[PDB]
Amino acid sequence: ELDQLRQEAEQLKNQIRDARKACADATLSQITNNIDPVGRIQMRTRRTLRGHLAKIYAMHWGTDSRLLVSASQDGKLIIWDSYTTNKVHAIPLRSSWVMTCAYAPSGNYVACGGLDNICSIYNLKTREGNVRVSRELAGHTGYLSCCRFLDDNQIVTSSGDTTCALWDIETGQQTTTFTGHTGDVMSLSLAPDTRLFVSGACDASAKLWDVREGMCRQTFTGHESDINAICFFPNGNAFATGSDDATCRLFDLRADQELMTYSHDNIICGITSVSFSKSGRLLLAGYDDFNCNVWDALKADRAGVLAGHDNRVSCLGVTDDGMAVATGSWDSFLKIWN
Amino acid sequence: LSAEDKAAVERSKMIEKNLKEDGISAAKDVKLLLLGADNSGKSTIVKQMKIITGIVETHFTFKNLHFRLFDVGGQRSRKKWIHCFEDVTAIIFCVDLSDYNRMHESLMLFDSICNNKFFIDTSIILFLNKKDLFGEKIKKSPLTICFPEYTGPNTYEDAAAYIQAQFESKNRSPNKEIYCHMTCATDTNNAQVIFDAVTDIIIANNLRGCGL
Amino acid sequence: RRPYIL
Amino acid sequence: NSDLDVNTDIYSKVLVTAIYLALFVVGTVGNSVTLFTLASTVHYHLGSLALSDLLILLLAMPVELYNFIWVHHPWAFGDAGCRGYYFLRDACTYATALNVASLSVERYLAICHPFKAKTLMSRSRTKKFISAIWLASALLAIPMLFTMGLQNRSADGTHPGGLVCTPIVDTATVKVVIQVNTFMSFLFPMLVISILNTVIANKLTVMQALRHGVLVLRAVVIAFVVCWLPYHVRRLMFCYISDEQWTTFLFDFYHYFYMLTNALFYASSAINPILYNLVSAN
Amino acid sequence: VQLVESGGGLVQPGGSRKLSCSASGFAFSSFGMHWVRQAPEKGLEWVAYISSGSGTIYYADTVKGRFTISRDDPKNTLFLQMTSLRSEDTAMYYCVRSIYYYGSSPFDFWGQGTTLTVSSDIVMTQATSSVPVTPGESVSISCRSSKSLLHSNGNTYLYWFLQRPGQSPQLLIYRMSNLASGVPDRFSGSGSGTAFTLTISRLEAEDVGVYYCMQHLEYPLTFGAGTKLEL
Amino acid sequence: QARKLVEQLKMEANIDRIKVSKAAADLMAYCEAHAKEDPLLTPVPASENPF
Ligand SMILES: COc1ccccc1C1CCN(c2nc(C3(F)CC3)nc3ccc(N(C)CCO)cc23)CC1
Repeated sequence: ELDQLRQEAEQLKNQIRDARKACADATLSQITNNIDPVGRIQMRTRRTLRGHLAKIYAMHWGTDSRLLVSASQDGKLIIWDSYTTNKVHAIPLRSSWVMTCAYAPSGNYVACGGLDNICSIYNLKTREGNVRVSRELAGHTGYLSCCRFLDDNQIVTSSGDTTCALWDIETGQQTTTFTGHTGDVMSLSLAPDTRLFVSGACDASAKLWDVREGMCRQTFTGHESDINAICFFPNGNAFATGSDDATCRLFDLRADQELMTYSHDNIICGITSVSFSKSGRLLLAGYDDFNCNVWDALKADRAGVLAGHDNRVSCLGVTDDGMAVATGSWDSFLKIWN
Repeated sequence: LSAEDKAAVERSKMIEKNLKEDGISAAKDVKLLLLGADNSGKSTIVKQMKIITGIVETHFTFKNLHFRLFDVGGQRSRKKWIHCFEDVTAIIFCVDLSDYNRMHESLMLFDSICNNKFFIDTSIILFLNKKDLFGEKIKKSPLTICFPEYTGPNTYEDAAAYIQAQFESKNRSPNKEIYCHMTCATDTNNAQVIFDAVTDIIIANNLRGCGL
Repeated sequence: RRPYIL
Repeated sequence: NSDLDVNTDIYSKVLVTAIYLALFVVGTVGNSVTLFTLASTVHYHLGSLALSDLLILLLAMPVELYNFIWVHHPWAFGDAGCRGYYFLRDACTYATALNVASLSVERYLAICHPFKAKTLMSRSRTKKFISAIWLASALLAIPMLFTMGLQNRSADGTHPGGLVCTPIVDTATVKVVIQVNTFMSFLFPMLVISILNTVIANKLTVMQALRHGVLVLRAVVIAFVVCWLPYHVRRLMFCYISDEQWTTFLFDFYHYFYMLTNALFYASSAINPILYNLVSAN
Repeated sequence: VQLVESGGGLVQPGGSRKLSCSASGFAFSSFGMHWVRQAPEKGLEWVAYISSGSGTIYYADTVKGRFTISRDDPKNTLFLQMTSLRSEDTAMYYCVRSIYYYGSSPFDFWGQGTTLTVSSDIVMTQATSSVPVTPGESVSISCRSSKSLLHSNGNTYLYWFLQRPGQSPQLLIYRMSNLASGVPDRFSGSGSGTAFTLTISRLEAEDVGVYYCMQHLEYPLTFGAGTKLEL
Repeated sequence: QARKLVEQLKMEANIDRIKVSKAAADLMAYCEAHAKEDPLLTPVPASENPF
């Protein structure tokens, strides 16, 4: 039955491709061509955050749009007050090889991990006056590339072993294991309502997972190389991916297919991070050519360039209120653009 | 600023003070990446190593330097995490000369690390291990069992020179040096070789990129 | 004449 | 007013003027290019030194030609200009001496103690040190503002042509000031440059670009001695030759000697921009 | 978290004594420490402050030049060396910790006091000295200040404390509206510049004592007279 | 093995899809409806800007 199953799988792939083609009545660039362009967007740095002595790998905004957490290879995880550029907390790590970090939506906990293969969760609002490790979540057999909190008790992580997992922080055990990728998983993005998430991997594909059921509902393909960053569109019906093809792509969840490709002939450098503005009109992406481009998400025009870094831009994010964009790079600085 | 903001600033300054102190303490270490074939002997390259599965970090002290050796084996997944070691001062590469079956694999590994975009100018310290077995094995399996494209004596000195030449042939950038050293399983004089190679490496890097 | 220029 | 114009040859005045003009344009171009090219810590020290040479070339070269080679008296800009000129000349000479010694110290630590140098050196310390030497250079040049002045030398109390620049303090003071300037400007940096370059050369010898490196370090020590020694020797002769030892021959000798020693002085600064280029791959 | 006071007792006028607070169960070196005193039948009065790292030291102007405040982090001990003691220095002395960072809650943990017996400022005014209360009642306690406590950074620096009979006071509300950890949601604070209210809904038992207003906008820190609830 | 791939593909084939032009219209409507509240698309005056 092995050949029959292989033929059935190929027939199903053809059926899916034909279904996707049938729905492609028009593309985004043929609909939005009548909308006034956003024009040139010129942003300036308003704050520079200094203190790390090594490459910064991850950065995440809190839900108050004022505090942010960053992690670097010097063994520190630092919580910053973005309005005054004060350091609020500095957490030493047991392993300096940190890939990701996260800031709980309540502001009570932070999390990070990397090569150790352990996701550590730190309790910030503690008695005794000092930040301490609350949990160490072990179970993955590869590096942790991304982790995001759903609530103070649930965290979802992505690993280098091709698996994603939903963890119960208090129990310390995995609750849901998400399998189906072939390559390592590089990025994770939660839906606005926490019910779904999208993961990107080195298979040049992304999968949409149902947090409660554990199954993959959709698989999106189109990139030629590894996908390093995924971000949901603010309304939850679309997401953008960045890859080593020097291309970003906007995918629609309802049409089950790619809607827009963001590329330029003068860009031959990879994409390290993606994000959207509060309204969804601007798409931001960090590149390993030491700058960050701002794209018009509806026309695929380049709206502007942020270019204050001396090394690879490793991370970026946008505040929940849309007031500012923060970036981090391998030059050990963070910058806030507005 | 209010009284609470002044106190917050004082806290921030104490945080910065401790961050600088830790940066200084960490700035005295020499970071070495350790790569090699399975069972190459890399785990015993230095008899003084302490261990303190992901990355296995070992360390030792010698003279007035603190050496931190990172074994990368646990991450059986690599370009996705190798750039974390871009700033290592040197790469130690271990080759087992006795086991012919592990060769070619070790040549592909050497070529891959030598031409990695993040290690194009990072020097390599190449250790050829178990010469005490190779020198006897060669009298029964005279190299051609492993490197059939060889025209030469079936002797210890010439087979060793040929293997070293094969490893050095993978260096395609004039800005990188490869150091070679022959060791025995019972040879304890490895800390001196690493120390001297690192000293020459740091000097060369101080002069190159200085516009010399 | 004891030059004057220093 | 009748004996201050030195009866030098005209052929010599034009010969030396042509020499100074060549040195002026060569040094100006070499230092401008060096400064623009520079615009890790070695690049800050080379910059500082290159700037010092440009200042000495631009602030002092044309004035001496007019005031001491072509028109010996009266001094063109009076006492305020006189004192400012000598202040700038010494502040620049000290800056040169200390930047050369500092570059040799940097290179010494970078090669002979690379592990300590890696943690001892930083961009902020490099900048603070360079500023520290610029300040020390000006501080050591402060005495010229009171040592010199616009003395009127004539048969009578005054004459329109009798105003010249000369020390206006007790000759014992002049002897002390020159002894201090000579020690701090030449012998101290000469000894530290020679010793550190000797050690660096020995370290690189027992080890291409490094052949040029060793030969150039030796050349720097030799060139530094060759260019700077005659200047300080002349100034000491000025300060210690007594009235009864001066003759017409010695007077003319002194003037011609001065013209040559200054040509060498400006040559030193014109030579450094070339040295940075000769050895560098770029 | 524990703070234990020592020293104190009966001293003759003109003498000197050292008070000492032993801290346990917390990262003492990360907290600033305050001394607060309460005259036998009066309200609370601030005495002294040491910031973390001993960078900043402040004193009340009634003790300035006579008292020295110090700390010894390796032994987690705070000291107050008092000289030229006067009869007005008789009081219960409390050691209070505070930590300052964005979102922090200073003056949260107060220790037990020690009893010492001797043989420009913003004025806080309590609306009333005593409010009879009945359990199951809504009680509103209010204060006024001589100067607005609303700063340009948007924060209002008003604190509410409750001192139950026989106990050291505890923090109820910080920055005019932020309920302290461990305090039930029965308490609520509100106000505007110069005018503040504390509302207690569904008053319960062990909810009776003296309520104090404190401003923390600028040193010296001042307290109101205190409003007593009774059943 | 192969059965897992076949079942997952069958689950992905049986999905109700909409037209691309409708999804595009919805994205445009979202962007226009919220354009006035985006501080980056429409710069915020200094008296309002927290940075
Ligand atoms: C102490 O050496 C002196 C003293 C006076 C004037 C010039 C020099 C040297 C400076 C330039 N140089 C260098 N020497 C070395 C040595 F290693 C031999 C000491 N390394 C260098 C490295 C870089 C560099 N640059 C010009 C970089 C700017 O693009 C120059 C040198 C040779 C002469």
